[PDB]
Amino acid sequence: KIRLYQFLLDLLRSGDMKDSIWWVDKDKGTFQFSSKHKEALAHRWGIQKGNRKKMTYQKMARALRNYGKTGEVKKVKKKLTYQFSGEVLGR
DNA sequence: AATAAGCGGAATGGGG
DNA sequence: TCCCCATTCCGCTTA
Repeated sequence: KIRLYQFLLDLLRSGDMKDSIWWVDKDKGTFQFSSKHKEALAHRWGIQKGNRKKMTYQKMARALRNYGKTGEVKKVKKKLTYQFSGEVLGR
């Protein structure tokens, strides 16, 4: 099954939910969620995963925080903004 | 206060 | 057995 970070990178590459997520500095791998439209993207993640409950942005961000130690995605000190690792972007 | 983002410990669930 | 990769629940903190 797809991993969360790859789901997000795939969306940014396809442009399919441009009102929910976007690059801030694509060369650096920084991206940002929409305050008003992030829940539709969270819903899509949960449905893709076949999870029992409806996915929320809060639960999705709880999973995102677990990448901080291994490095795939780190939180940036800007509202709703994160950064992929060079390894993730190169692969 | 109302609203929202940010945090993470802990329990629970996936699929090996 | 026991790690993978989350999901779900809950309470607190910061803006």
